[PDB]
Amino acid sequence: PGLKIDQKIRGQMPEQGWTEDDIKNTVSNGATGTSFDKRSPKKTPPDYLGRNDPATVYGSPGKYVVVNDRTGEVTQISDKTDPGWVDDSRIQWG
Repeated sequence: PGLKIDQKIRGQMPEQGWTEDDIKNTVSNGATGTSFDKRSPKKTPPDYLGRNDPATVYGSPGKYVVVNDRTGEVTQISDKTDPGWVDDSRIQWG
């Protein structure tokens, strides 16, 4: 409900195999890990000030969603169509 999807992420969803319902269903499956949202200013829309927050990971390796604990913003959706996808280094699987 407090989930925020910016325009940058909205643009990547259809190309990386995600739908808004897909993101909600994945989050509903429960937290599977943790990490940090260290996005650069250029990647934090209508704000552009960058992020420095802890985050929760949903899904599984290569098929995940990262949500900023403070903002509720989605920091990253992995590319489900890329089998060689490397997980972001900040992700800690539980």
